[PDB]
Amino acid sequence: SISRFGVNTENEDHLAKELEDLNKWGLNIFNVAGYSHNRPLTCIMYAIFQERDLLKTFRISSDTFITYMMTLEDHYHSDVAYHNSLHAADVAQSTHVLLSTPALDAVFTDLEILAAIFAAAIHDVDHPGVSNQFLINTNSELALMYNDESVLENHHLAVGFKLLQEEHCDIFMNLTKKQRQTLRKMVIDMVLATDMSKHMSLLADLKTMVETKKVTSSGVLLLDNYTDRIQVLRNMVHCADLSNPTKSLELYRQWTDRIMEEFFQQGDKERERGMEISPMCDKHTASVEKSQVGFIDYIVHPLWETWADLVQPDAQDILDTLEDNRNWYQSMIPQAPAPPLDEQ
Ligand SMILES: COc1ccc([C@@H]2CNC(=O)C2)cc1OC1CCCC1
Ligand SMILES: [As]
Ligand SMILES: [Mn+2]
Ligand SMILES: [Zn+2]
Repeated sequence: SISRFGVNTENEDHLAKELEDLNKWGLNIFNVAGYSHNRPLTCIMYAIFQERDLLKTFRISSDTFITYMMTLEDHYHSDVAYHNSLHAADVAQSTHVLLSTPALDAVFTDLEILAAIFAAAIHDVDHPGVSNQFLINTNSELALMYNDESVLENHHLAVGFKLLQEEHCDIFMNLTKKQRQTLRKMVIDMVLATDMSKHMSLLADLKTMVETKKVTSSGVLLLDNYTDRIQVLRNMVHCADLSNPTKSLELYRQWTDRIMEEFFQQGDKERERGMEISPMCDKHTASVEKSQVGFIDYIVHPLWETWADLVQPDAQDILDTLEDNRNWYQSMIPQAPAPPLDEQ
């Protein structure tokens, strides 16, 4: 319902144009935020759920869905540069596209689809804009409560599920106990897997799964066991979370400006509190370009190359864009006299 969004017909028309790319990697979530009074997570999630008929399938009224999403979105910190609702909306939409990749057609159940998109939406809720290590070093009550393990990730899950209890917010009210327990188990698994400290582990397990891929005649992956399905799902959400470098440079650059701004803000807090400044959190000694190239070579590319192998050739374009953006940042590093603007 558009009136909940407070959007007039003029901006609704603008939104309709942007949403033409709802099922595409090229969607511009920044534009979506701009035409939705900065409620991109709720807008894109409502769009996704309408698109996939999830509201009908799981009997979620639009009232309950929008009330919960608007409540959840409000728990993302708009003053945090990167980990705000715009990033969550981006991850949810990116996950929405990955679920529809050809190679995974008809592989997942509706509940698993609901679980992955929901996980993407709540995966960074109430993020304070500082790392787990910062919370641990300041003796944060949050770190004490979670025993320094996946502190924020555990917190994101607790908040996401806890908000279901506010007035008219239980979007899972009509799922059976069994369905809720299974969805909850999957969501917890997917959000916990977003902890970067688990990256190498997730990657190894993904590669070791691709080595024994069981594909059908049509080239459609075959995943009969739950264990394999949830491993593909946690890696999928993890890929969406690290999809910024795979988007058009216009979007990627905005994501880079934001993550750097957030790191610098943490660096400011560390300085303010008499703490040593963390790596890449000092604006005066930061190497944005170099950091992005390293980030891609050592983390993003290794991950996407493996995913693209699992769903080949679905992710070829994404792989090309990534490498294209990687080289752009490479030649952008101060002091690089090799076609300084787009390649080797
Ligand atoms: C656009 O870049 C980046 C985008 C996203 C992230 C993190 C991954 N998971 C998150 O939720 C935040 C790091 C980035 O860059 C790194 C390399 C240099 C700074 C940190
Ligand atoms: As909308
Ligand atoms: Mn995170
Ligand atoms: Zn995230």
